[PDB]
Amino acid sequence: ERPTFYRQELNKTIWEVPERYQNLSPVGSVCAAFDTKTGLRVAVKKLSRPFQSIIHAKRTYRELRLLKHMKHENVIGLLDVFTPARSLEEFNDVYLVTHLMGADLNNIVKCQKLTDDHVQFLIYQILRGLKYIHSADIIHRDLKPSNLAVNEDCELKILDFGLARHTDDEMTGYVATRWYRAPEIMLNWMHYNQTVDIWSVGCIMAELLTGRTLFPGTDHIDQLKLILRLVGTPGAELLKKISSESARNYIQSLTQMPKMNFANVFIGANPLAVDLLEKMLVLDSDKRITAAQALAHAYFAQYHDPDDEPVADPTDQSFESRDLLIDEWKSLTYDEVISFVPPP
Ligand SMILES: CCCCCCCCO[C@@H]1O[C@H](CO)[C@@H](O)[C@H](O)[C@H]1O
Repeated sequence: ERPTFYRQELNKTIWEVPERYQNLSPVGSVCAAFDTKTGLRVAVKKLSRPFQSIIHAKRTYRELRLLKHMKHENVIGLLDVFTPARSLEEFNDVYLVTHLMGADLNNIVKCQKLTDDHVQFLIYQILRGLKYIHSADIIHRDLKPSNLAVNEDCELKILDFGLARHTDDEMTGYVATRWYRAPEIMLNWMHYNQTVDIWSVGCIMAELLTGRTLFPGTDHIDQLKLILRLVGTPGAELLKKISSESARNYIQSLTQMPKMNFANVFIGANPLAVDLLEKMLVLDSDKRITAAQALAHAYFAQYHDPDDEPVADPTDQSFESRDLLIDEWKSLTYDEVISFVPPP
């Protein structure tokens, strides 16, 4: 039942995998490989020190559950999950396997100029799995071009969980590309929205059009200025940001910025597209368009079909509000790796 494994050291780390995964090849933690069982290129992720603390433990279970759960054409699926371990007691390492696509937004945009019809199809596809993720009450907090895989037939898959949270979860502060990232995150709001992801799409989508990075900061205040240079300084409602009363006075100290007309910035863009961005790049997350409503936006006329824009299933997030020791999280997790059912 248990395949022969084999350990080999890749870049200061050990990697014990079953022998159906050949030619492990680091990308950055991830290797690329070739799966003999099926003959597809895959990506293996070894989780970094799971079960190191009560919070990593929790972190690991959560990720795994989510991946097990995602079953949508525009969201990546778990091909395999495994561990070298032969029982719960030696159990300490976790590997996830997924399909390697061929390309991603990151690199197709460095080298091809995308026409509008391209953009439509791609953004709609992104939006369409966001509608799927957000139905499970999940904010994937790391939308960005390299986490958006595309393949030859131009299908799109959203890629990276781990930073994903359930919505009413006290938000924590984290490591990632600041370019695609909502203001409210950058101000460390303890609570925040699924519309944070809409901000990203907004940014990702303007990059497709123009060829360039919308807001290419170099640190947070540079990031925050670049943003204001476009959407303009906000009104007094602003009291809202108590979350950071040291950040509040640093915005009120900032020079006063007029809101730019998007149609004067995005020359040659479809007016429908520019309209849609104007509804994505508002600093007030209350007035920011949802994935669902955005799917209804006329820009997507050509592709919009509700009945193939499905919602996700009944789940138990129950655990989110549990306090267990490491060893509890450990077992819960182990069981899930055992109970894994692999797609055909
Ligand atoms: C450049 C200055 C940053 C502007 C502040 C961000 C406004 C986002 O919106 C805020 O987000 C919160 C949670 O998502 C909501 O609870 C607030 O009611 C809402 O106003």
